[PDB]
Amino acid sequence: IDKLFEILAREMTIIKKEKLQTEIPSQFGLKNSMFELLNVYKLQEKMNSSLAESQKMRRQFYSSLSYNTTDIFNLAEIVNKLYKDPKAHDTIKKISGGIRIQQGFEVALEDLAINMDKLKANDFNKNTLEEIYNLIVDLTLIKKEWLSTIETLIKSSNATLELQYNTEKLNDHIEQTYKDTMISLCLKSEQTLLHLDTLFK
Repeated sequence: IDKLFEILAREMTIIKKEKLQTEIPSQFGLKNSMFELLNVYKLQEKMNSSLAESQKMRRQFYSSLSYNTTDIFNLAEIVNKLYKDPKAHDTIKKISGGIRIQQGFEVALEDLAINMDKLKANDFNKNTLEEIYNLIVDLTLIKKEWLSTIETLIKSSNATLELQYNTEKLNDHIEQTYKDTMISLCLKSEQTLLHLDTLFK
C-alpha cells in the first residue's frame, strides 16, 4: 500500500511538470497532420482547434511521450511523411492511441487518489487491493512500453536513406514491425481500466 503512495506521488508530480510546459504554436510538426486528420467529438471540431477539449487532447499525446520534444518532433517528421499517402493514414490513427492510453492513466490515477482513502481501510479485501495495484502498475507499464515503442520506431524509421524517403515502404515497415504492438497496447489500456473501474465500485 505504500508502493501505491510512492506511485501516486511519483507519476502525479511528473504530470504537474508536464502540464506547465507550453505548446509551441506549430504543434510540433503535427498541426496539419495528425491533428487535422483526427476529429474530437462530444460537438465536433478538428484536434488542432482552439476548442478546449482538444488542447487537453494534444497534451495527452505529448505526455504519452513524456513531453520529450525531440521524440515528438522526430515522430512528426515521420507522421508528416505518412500523411501524404492515404494508404498509410491508418498507421497514423494507430500512432495516436498514445492519447487514449494516457487519458486512462490520468483517469485511473485521478480515481486512485480519490478512492485511495477507501482501500486504506484495514477492512478492505487484501486479495483485491492486490488486483488493483496490479492493474495500476500494468497501466504505468503500458505507458512505458508505449514510449519505448515510439522511440524504437523513430530509430528504425530513419535507419536508411530509403526509409527516410519512400513512404510506401516506411509505412510497410511500421505496419510490419509495430502496428500490432500499438493496437494491443491500446487495448490492454482499455481493458485494464474497465476492469479497474469495476473494482473501484
